[PDB]
Amino acid sequence: GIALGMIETRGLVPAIEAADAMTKAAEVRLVGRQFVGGGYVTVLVRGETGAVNAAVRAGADACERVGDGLVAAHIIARVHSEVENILPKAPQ
Amino acid sequence: GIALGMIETRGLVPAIEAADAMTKAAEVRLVGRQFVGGGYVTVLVRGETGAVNAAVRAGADACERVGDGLVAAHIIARVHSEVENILPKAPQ
Amino acid sequence: GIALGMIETRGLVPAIEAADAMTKAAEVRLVGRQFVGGGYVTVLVRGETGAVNAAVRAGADACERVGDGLVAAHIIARVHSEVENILPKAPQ
Amino acid sequence: GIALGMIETRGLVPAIEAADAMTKAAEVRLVGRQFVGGGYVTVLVRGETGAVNAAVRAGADACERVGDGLVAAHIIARVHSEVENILPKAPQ
Amino acid sequence: GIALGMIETRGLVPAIEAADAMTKAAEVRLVGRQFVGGGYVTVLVRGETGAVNAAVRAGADACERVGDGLVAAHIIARVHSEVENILPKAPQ
Amino acid sequence: GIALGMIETRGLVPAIEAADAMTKAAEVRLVGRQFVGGGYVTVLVRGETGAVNAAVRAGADACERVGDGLVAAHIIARVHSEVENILPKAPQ
Amino acid sequence: GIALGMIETRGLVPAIEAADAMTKAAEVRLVGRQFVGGGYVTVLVRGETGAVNAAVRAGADACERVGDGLVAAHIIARVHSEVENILPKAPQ
Amino acid sequence: GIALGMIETRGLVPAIEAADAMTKAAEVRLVGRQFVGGGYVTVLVRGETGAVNAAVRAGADACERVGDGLVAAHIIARVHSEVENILPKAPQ
Amino acid sequence: GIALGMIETRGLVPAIEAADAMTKAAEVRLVGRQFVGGGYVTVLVRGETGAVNAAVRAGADACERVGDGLVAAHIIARVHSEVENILPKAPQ
Amino acid sequence: GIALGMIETRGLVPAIEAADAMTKAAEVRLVGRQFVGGGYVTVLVRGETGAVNAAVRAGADACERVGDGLVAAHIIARVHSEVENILPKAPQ
Amino acid sequence: GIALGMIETRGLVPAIEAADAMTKAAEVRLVGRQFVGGGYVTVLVRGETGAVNAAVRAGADACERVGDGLVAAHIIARVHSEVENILPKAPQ
Amino acid sequence: RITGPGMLATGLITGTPEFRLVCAPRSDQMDRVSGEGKERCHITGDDWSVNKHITGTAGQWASGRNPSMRGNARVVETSAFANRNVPKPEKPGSKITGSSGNDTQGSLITYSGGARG
Amino acid sequence: RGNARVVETSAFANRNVPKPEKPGSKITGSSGNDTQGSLITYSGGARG
Amino acid sequence: MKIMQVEKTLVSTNRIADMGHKPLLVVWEKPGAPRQVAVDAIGCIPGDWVLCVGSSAAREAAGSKSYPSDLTIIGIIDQWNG
Repeated sequence: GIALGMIETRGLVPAIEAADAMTKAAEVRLVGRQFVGGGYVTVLVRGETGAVNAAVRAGADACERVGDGLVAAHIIARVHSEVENILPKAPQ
Repeated sequence: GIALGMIETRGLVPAIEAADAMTKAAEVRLVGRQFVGGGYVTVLVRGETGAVNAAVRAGADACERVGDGLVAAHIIARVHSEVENILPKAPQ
Repeated sequence: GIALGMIETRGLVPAIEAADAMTKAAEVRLVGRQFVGGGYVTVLVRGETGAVNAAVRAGADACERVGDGLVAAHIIARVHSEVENILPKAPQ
Repeated sequence: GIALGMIETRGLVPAIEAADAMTKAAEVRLVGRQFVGGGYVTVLVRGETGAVNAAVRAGADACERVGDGLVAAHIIARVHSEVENILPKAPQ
Repeated sequence: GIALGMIETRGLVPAIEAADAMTKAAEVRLVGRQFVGGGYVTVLVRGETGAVNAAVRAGADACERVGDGLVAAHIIARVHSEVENILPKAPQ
Repeated sequence: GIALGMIETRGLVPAIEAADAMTKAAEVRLVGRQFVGGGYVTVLVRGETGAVNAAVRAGADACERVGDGLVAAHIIARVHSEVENILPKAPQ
Repeated sequence: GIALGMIETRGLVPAIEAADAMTKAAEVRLVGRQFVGGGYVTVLVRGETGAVNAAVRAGADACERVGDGLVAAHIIARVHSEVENILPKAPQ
Repeated sequence: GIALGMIETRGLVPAIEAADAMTKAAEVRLVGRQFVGGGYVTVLVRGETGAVNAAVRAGADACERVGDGLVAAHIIARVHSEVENILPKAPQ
Repeated sequence: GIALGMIETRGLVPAIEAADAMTKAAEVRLVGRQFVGGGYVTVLVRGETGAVNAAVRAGADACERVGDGLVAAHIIARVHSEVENILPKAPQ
Repeated sequence: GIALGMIETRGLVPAIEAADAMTKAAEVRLVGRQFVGGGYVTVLVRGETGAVNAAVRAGADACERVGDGLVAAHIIARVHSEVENILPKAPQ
Repeated sequence: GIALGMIETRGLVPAIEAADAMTKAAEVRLVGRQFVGGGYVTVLVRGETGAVNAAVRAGADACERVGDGLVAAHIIARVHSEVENILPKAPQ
Repeated sequence: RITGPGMLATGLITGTPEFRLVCAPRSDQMDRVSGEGKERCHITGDDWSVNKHITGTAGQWASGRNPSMRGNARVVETSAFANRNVPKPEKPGSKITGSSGNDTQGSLITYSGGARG
Repeated sequence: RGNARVVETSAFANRNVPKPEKPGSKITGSSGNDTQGSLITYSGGARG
Repeated sequence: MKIMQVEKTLVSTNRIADMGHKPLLVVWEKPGAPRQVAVDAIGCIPGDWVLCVGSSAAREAAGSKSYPSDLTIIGIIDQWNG
């Protein structure tokens, strides 16, 4: 799926909750979890647009109070082709 | 046991305490310790839900006053398969 | 085009937004994303100066309210060769 | 597709209107009509997430004014496999 | 014909009156009477669109004051194929 | 596990949301959905105690504002052998 | 059939919505769309009387709240041979 | 039939109604429909003076409340030879 | 995808901005621009329903303040086959 | 050039003033003058991004007091490739 | 004579008056009359600069109260070559 | 705070160890996007809607990219609809007698010269 | 005897259920467009 | 009411004002039958099988309680072959 939803959290516990929520809520694939540094962790899902929207809403709600919480929830429905190179393609 | 239990602490000493506490308290298996960055360390246990719940309470109260303390104590009872790709399988 | 537009954000979600915005906004090529530590993430685009200006304004505007936001938006219209060594050449 | 859309109505006329509307609006397949008792009729559709969204919205707009109306419009985008046993596969 | 007309009434007496009126007004086939639950009874007829329209309007006017009355009178000139599966084919 | 969790909702839509939520949340099995009459639908899950608590809580939180809502969310940890005769074994 | 159904709307979005509703609602064929000037766009359907009536009602509801709206919805059951010269035969 | 009758309307739906009425009312030939611009559509019929009179009158009444309505209904019994070059000789 | 989204604006500048936005925001294809008459221009995109929705909301927002702005924004998830004849296939 | 600058005016005289001003101001190619309908005229220029910016400013400043004035002045630095089809290549 | 004089009027009568006036006043050539749409007609004269000034003034004065009046009377002493593509060469 | 699945549903669960119009009024609402993009109805569940936390795609994201200036130009509509209320000359009456089908209560029909017909 | 929450669900109970505003027809043409009769609806909830 | 077929239009330029602008049609029950004239309130083409109302009702259908009509066409039958 083309769409990208991203949740950023302060800490990994919030990110895992968000991811679980996202993944459970809709048909999205977690394509990356990234430790940015400074304790920001970003979890990223790709799916069709409606799925991504539902997933991000869900994850955000979930992680808002887990740990230190949510920094950002963002959805980009079609990302520019170039932006794809900087985007993770498989979770590690 | 497919539940997850997670504790995030500021610093490693509080986390090792948490892991020790958790494992001692209940029938949980430690699956990881991760350095998130910024000083966040997440220790993660897996087990059945009643066990995980006991273990997370234990870990939290154990590490709360050790060091810089607890950031998050969280339990996810059924973890989605997608999320399992971002979770450490075995410790070390 | 050899101008450089760079945007620094606190966290990776704002940076992906900035990159997308810049690449969508004008004729610039994304050249890299770098994690600097402490949560600073820098995204860089290259292009003609006008293009870079447009792209960078757009990107700054996009990331400012996303996440922890923008730390910096800068344009260097001709980049010295020695500087090019420390510059990422193709995205990730 | 596996997303499920459900419209619940008071009475069968409103529900048939809902089903017709939902099926016409999007590529969704009607999977069931159930008489809950007390006059509630639930009509259920399966399709891809966006299709389901469109269909449900349409169906609700259609049935609100027919008869005694709509009690609920809901989309479960990824539906757990356990629930599939309670859900009706092909309509009667 | 393939149009569908439906009358849902509160109680069976109003519905039998409606069915009679409908079938009398125009050349329509009563394909079903359903007891929805809670007292809703739905009487459904098929025929050409004009026939169905005449029938439904006539039936509606008939049953409004019989019993607890009309809940709904609806006409659908083209029925999606999917909906046909939830509609009665003959009155049982 | 033999723990039983039951959620009663007015209408099927809330019940299906509840079932989904419960099943997604914890390791419980949906063993039944019953149409009580009067618009009440009961969704029943069996599992281990902790799992059932988690699941029921999740389910309630899910169906409360969906449709006509939740009438009852209940957990019984061990059910008597005699009450097992009245409990649905499979979700059929 | 020789009935004609006509909807005039202010702008083309309302008109496309009207045609869609019309055509989906009944067995009517869209024989044309016309730009009249001033932004009046007329969509013309043809079919038998019941069909046309149904379609025109449906179209009108659909297009009313879209854009700048509905200007006129009209049914002419039998169309004079002379009028047919000025009426479109195929959408084009 | 050398007389002229013209009805002008704001929109094409009122014009088709007018034409239909005219041609139905009397033995007149529709010789044109003209889109003046701005939303003005003129429909012109030619026949004997009584016929044209009848036609225009029926037409004006018919189109008056359709759509945005009648702008003008005019009968010209003897049309000057010069005026004939500007008048449509057959519909298009 | 086979959904349709449309933006109608007053003037071309607003519409071009809208089209650009729509195509950049999501996975949609511009299939047409039409000058309706009276300064209304409609820009039409096709794609998956969610994508189309996203795109349309984005176009709406972008174009609302450009020029004389937006008249309509609409999405149709499944288009009847007849309506497709009046709908432009590829941009001209 | 990649960039697009579009000025929309009410009347052609303001548009010609704008084109002249745009074309004189910077190196931009006039690619179309469009009579949209309703008195709206859009004059579109293509060039490098800095040039288009200058050109639009100049054109707007010029046309503002001439005639009925400026409706919109818009700059689009890289237009999505899809939008390129609805855009003129040489003025006609 | 490359200078351009342009008069825009609401309606053609004022414009013909303007043209006549202009051409009688000065040695200017009428190169075009254009219907912009929405009732605007632009009459365009080319000539040497003083001639064009005299002519435009005469034309404006003449057409100011004829019909619905003047919109613009404008003079451009040298038009850019690019603009000349959009300007009519001979009156026709 | 042990967050998790057991912090959910407070006050709605029993048997525990411790215990022992969907669609908004039409007249009021005019949807931003109509059709299948409408938001009048409250569709609960995992729908495609985006909340306050979520950022991206539409609001400033589309409205910022391209620079624009609008102008307050003179807007005068010339159309059949705009001219619906154009001032009109006094309506013609008929003084004719004899059977003329002289309806005076209907629409205005005019004859050469502007005469009521 | 206990005290129990009764929310009778029935056609009779729902007789007064709050409803959306009823459809009206702006259609013209002879279509038997009666307005004084019982509500009949067509697809989409349009008055018919 | 009666079922009759419109044969043709009828023009009477010297009709009473009360008749209004309403169109008048020559209707017969069958071809070669007595021909009657009806105010057309539906818009009916020649060859149409139509429904014609009787006298007090005709006036009201034709447009007023005080309209001069004794026969008005009130509907066109969708399918009839006489």
